[PDB]
Amino acid sequence: ISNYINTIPVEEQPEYPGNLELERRIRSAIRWNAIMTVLRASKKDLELGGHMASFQSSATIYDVCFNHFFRARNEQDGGDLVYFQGHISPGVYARAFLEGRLTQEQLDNFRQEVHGNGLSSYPHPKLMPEFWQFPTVSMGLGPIGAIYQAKFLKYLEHRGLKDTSKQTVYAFLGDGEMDEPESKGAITIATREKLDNLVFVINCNLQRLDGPVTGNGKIINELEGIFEGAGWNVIKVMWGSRWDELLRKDTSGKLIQLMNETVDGDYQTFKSKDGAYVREHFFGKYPETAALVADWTDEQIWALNRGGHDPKKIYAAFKKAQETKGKATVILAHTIKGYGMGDAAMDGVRHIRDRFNVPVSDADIEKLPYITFPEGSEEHTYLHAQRQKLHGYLPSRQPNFTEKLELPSLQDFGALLEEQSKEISTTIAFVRALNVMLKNKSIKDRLVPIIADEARTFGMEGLFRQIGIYSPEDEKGQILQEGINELGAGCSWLAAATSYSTNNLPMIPFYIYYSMFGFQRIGDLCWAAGDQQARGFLIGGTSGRTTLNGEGLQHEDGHSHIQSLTIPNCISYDPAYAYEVAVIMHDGLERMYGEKQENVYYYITTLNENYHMPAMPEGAEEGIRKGIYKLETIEGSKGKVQLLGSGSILRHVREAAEILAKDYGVGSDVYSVTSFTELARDGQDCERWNMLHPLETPRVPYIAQVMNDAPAVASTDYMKLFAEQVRTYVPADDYRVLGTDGFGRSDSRENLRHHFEVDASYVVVAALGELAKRGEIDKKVVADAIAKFNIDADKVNPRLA
Amino acid sequence: ISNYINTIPVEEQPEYPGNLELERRIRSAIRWNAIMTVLRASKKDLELGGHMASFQSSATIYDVCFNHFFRARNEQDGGDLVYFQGHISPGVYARAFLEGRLTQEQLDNFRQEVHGNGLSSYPHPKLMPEFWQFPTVSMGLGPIGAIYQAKFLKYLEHRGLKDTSKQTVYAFLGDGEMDEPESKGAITIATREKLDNLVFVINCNLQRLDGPVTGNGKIINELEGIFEGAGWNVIKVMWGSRWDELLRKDTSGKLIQLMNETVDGDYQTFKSKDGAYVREHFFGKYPETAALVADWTDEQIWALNRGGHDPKKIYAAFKKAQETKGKATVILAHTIKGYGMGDAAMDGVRHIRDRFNVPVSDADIEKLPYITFPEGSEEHTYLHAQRQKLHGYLPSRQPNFTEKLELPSLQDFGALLEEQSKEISTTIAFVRALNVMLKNKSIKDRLVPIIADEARTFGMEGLFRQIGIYSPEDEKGQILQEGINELGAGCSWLAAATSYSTNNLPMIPFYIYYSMFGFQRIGDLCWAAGDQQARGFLIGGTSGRTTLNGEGLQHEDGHSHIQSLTIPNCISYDPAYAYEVAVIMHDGLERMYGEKQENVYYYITTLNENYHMPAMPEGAEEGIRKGIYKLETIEGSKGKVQLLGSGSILRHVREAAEILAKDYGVGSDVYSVTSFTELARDGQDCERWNMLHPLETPRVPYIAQVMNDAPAVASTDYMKLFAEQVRTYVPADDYRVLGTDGFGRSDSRENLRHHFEVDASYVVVAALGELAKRGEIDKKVVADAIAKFNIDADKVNPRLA
Ligand SMILES: Cc1ncc(C[n+]2csc(CCOP(=O)(O)OP(=O)(O)O)c2C)c(N)n1
Ligand SMILES: Cc1ncc(C[n+]2csc(CCOP(=O)(O)OP(=O)(O)O)c2C)c(N)n1
Ligand SMILES: [Mg+2]
Ligand SMILES: [Mg+2]
Repeated sequence: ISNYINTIPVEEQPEYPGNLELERRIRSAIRWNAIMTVLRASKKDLELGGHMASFQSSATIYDVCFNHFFRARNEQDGGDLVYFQGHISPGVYARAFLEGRLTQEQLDNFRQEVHGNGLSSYPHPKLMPEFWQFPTVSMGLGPIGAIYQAKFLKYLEHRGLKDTSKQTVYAFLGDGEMDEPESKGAITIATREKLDNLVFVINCNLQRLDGPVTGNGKIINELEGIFEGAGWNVIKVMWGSRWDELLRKDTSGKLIQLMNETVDGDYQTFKSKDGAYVREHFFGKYPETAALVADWTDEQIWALNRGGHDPKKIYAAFKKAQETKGKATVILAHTIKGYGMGDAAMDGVRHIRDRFNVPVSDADIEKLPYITFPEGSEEHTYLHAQRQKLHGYLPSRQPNFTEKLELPSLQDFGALLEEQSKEISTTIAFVRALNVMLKNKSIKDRLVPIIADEARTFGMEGLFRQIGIYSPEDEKGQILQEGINELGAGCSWLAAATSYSTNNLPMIPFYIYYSMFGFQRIGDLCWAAGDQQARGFLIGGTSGRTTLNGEGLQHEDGHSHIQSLTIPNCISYDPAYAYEVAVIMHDGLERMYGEKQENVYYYITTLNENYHMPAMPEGAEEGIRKGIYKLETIEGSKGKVQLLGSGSILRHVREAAEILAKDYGVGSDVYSVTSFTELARDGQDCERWNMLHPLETPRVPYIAQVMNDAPAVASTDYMKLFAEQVRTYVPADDYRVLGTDGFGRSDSRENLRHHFEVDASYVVVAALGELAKRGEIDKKVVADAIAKFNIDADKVNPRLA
Repeated sequence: ISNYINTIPVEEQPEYPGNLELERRIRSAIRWNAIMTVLRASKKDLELGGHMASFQSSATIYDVCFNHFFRARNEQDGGDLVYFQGHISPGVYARAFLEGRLTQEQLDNFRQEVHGNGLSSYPHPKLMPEFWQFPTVSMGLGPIGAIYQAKFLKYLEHRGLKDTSKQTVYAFLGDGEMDEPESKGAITIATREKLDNLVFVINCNLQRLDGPVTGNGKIINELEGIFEGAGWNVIKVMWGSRWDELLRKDTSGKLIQLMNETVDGDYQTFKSKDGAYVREHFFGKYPETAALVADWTDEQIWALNRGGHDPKKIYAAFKKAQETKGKATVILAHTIKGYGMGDAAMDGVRHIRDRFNVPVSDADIEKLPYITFPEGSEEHTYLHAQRQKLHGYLPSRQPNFTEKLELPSLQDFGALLEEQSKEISTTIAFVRALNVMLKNKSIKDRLVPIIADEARTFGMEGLFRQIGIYSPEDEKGQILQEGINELGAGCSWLAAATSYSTNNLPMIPFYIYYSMFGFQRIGDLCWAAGDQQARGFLIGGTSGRTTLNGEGLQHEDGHSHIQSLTIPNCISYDPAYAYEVAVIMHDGLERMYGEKQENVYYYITTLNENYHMPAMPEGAEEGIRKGIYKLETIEGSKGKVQLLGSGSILRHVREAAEILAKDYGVGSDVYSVTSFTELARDGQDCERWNMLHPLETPRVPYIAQVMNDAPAVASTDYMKLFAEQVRTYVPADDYRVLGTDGFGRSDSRENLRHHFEVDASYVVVAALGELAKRGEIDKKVVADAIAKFNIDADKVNPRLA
């Protein structure tokens, strides 16, 4: 930690290149318009919300960047990737409006988007696909997402895919937000990878929402200490130009001492006082300091500003940042929250009008008018001249990539569609499908396999010799190894999954990890990924409650699919066979990176258990993609049931079908459900359409088109709700669902499958139970089966176990 | 960062207090038993799993701690809180067995616990309620958890609730694990809070699973750099005692330079070599360094040890940490991962027994026998004598607290059961309920309100003046303000929620935050909380997709209940009325902290929307707890339906009921469902039991004892699945569910409820559609309703919007 003063002394401060007066004129108009759209929205009294205080404290920081640093998307690259602080959006809208990119009607529709011509509260690409790029409102996600975006840009350059050398990634953060563990939890990575293309801009106004970050301390010093410790280049923008003279005359070094010794809370109090309270309480601390302002008017004292409000001090920091190589830079900008709002945190509106000399007359002020700059005006000319010199306007977004890829056909996955000689798993099938893709000329180098330390666990070691590990094992290595960092890996996956839009360069990521450490551990990023229109593959390996058998409670995943189904644009599958994995992966590739360019990402749970992999039934392709298909029918004269299974449990329901036929003469229709979720969604869509079209013939859910009315039983390696979600659409009178509800524990797969009551014997008992209720068989028949199969009818519900 | 040598010079370390020779015999027997345990498990060929290499590298560190530092639970406090590294559990089980706390059968049942007398793979209190205490296998969670546990202990002392001054929180971490953002993301608060009762002990063997953490770097230096920068006291345990002579006589300072410049990758290669290699490649780098070992034999050079394996160096570090005040201490212990195994890292184990001189011939080595110390033996006596001096054995856990609390009665919440004067929200109801508890002499001071910055948003700012904010706003403040740090707030919540077991001092936490940032953002911690048997309240404020209307996509929560239902021991509720909030909170209090001491925690979603709060219907209490009750029946001669709602949407379902009655002559039964999830679980439990007892009287789902068979419609502020989960148990032919599937966006509550097709008009159309389907009404009526209510039947599915 250094002295509590600017990192760059005036003598080392470059000359400011812009017209300060004209820029203030433009900046004031932007400030006014941002305040007007929020105030107009609030006038509606519809609890719309929207912030002003924050943007007021950081407007000049952004202004300097828009005028002299921010490079817009161009023919060569996607420009600078700016992670705009979420709640300062009204300022971004205000500027875009001034630039003529947004209309007054859209501003008047701030936070009212349902009808089409509105603006989102925050940066939401899904909602404004041609405007916003990075979802930053969920604090903490922006800093880490930006770190890996910067790393990914280096990756593209190192892999020879794209020269991203002219791009800088800017993460605009708040000091309070740095408390989120993901904000500083990964900063050493930027040092390890020498991310000199990443700039953290922390708005240090010393306050969070309900108070100061650390009133009894100095967060700017805490921030400097840890970022410096993490190897980052730290630039503190503490004081404005007015202080330069005071510090130079400060021969006793007492001013610096006073500055150093004052804590955040104190500084914050002076904030609400006056030029005399300051001189008395701040400067008045030491005669050496009090004597410095002795010859100063209380107004000249109160005129001393924080560095984050001085274009000159701001420019110096961003310039130094862009010059620095070898490591990332963090700019700690000292600002005043709710700057120039005084009374705030029509008299107040008149105050800011006067305060920033806004060109609005007394006659119009009540109309809460938006200000614009006429073509031909100095402000209009300058505003656009600065942007054009920087490649245009930002933020802006391109929803689809331009190139045409020559994707592998399903037949290219032919070997995976055949019966397998060796017993393998769906994970081995996944890796195999990856290899098929690695042979496709068009996308082979666009593939981005991602691992979080463990590769051997997922049988990925074989890929290393083929494509290598990115290690700028060299800068040309293709696989991203992020170590024990699921969030960081997800952020690399996200950068890769959105490269098609950001850099107009489609990249296809495949991140495989322990399924339990997916949505459960990085769920907020997964939701943000949906917002960012990520197109990629998330592979939840070692999935299923009873399949990762020895690991126990914090590893056994019987619910990730319940978490994944909450994301609208995530397509989830739980295949049982290798050929299903092939079909599913081929379809995803086609949908996401083929002509369709569907904004959806995939989640496929794969297993670590080997078993016989049969050949794909001819014509099963569509059913596999839709989520279900009849595997086969077993004859039985004494009854008929329908059996459903997915993942590693399907082969157990298949065994139950043979037992049912063999021991009870009960035949059955056996279905492989590759996706209970896609089926549920299809069912919901049909029922929704039916309800909205009362005069039309009811549409039939696909699952109802595939199944019949015979009593049905479903068993899965996930909690019952996974299969129970399609009940409404199952055309059978009876539908019994078996599942792995309850906490996992360590055992053999056999003991776990019996414990969670999802094995063959339970499926059989469940099937017999429905047939008995129908009078097709006697109840003593099921009571005997229960005894026969060594089933404890009275053991505690596994959910409670 | 400092030189790559021990922090404590030999001339500064204290005399080792223990019997080194006796201690190594005991340590060797533990190492043996740990390996035997894992080897016998693998022999079973059941894919059970289990690690050995990690505990081998940290064995000596734990040994010194067990012999001279770890305080077991005692009459005065819970002893030292040790977050044992998850995968080194076999070593903990090995010592426990040697202490006579575990049986051979139990060791023989390592990772086979489904039938009882077995051992969990990792620290899981839910599975081993009297042994383990803190779930640490999900890496990254142990470190944040520990920081907040230490802070909570300080809190108990400062609040005058318990003298926790004699307790130390030890977090045993892996160096690879430090890559998880949660690992270092919150270390600055240990400095902010001067947590000198916290010790992070990182095993620095330089390797994660599949490779070194930073092959071309120095993680120990990286670690030292950021922790030192964060204000922590860093103690490096680099080299064993054999290095002291070499470092002492090296007047040139070249050995340190060599040590400093050598990277992690090279140090690791040396480990796979021999003395000759080291002499040439390491010492041979410089003449001065070559000269230090020139008079040494290759064997003597090969014997040079890493500090973390030297009891004297280890002891010095822990003793010094014990003396450090004002801040937390990190011990960076340098170790060898595949430490004795060497070649490994049933007879090849004779190499391990040889090197550690284990008493067992190669004749009984294939039998993999366990080693025990007979009562009276020098080893047995020393083992127990050391533990007795430290108050006993650990880990150990007490499942229930001993004291009896005088909980508030439901009557105490009587004001909340009456009709409210003004329109309030369920969040205002929650705060009012908290106030009732705050008047209870028994639990008022055991309450732990927790917020993450935002308090005003949740109307919590009023308790700020009565009970204060913890700020060691003073050291007696009751409210924990954790800033913008949901994970941290969650860890404080967990520490509080488990104080009943850890310190035999029940504390009742109430953590309120934006519901979207609950399970979605800290879901892995929530799962671990269940594992840790947390008893507390999670309050998801500003919940419901359409109710936090202006916030949009990353804030509008219509799925947290779908995430919360995946946790076995989390009880979820979505109340609509203030009296329901009261009944639920009181019941939760009684269940968790009353004589029942139920191991469950609560999740209640509350709202920021004000509306009329009616009085509780007489006798509705049990129904509120169970999940559903009939609000009222509206008469109608033209038809009859059932209408269900929860949270903010219930009042719109009631409006629909009036419309149907008044405009269409359709009568109805209106139900408020406080918990669709609890109703679903009850139904699942009933059918499970039923099918398991086929000849017995069938149990009827609670929801089927409330609803009848008229066509039903349900609507809530959550995705359809939240209400559809009870389908199987609804005693009706038609059960139409409306929901908020799809990403959120900004608009008025009205516009959002129409967009998400969940408002009164949609409920009416859904109900009429069901009747038309039964011919009880013309389809034209439904079509005209759709027209009247301005419903766009061809609007895109909200899930896809
Ligand atoms: C994960 C998450 N938690 C909470 C919030 C709610 N929130 C909005 S603004 C705010 C405080 C902002 O403080 P800071 O990050 O210091 O930025 P400032 O507005 O002062 O520039 C909070 C907590 C959020 N957006 N995301
Ligand atoms: C969140 C999480 N991700 C992955 C794993 C799987 N895992 C088990 S051991 C291991 C590596 C451990 O390395 P380190 O933390 O350096 O400890 P060491 O075993 O070397 O002492 C990993 C990634 C886990 N337990 N938790
Ligand atoms: Mg701030
Ligand atoms: Mg390690």
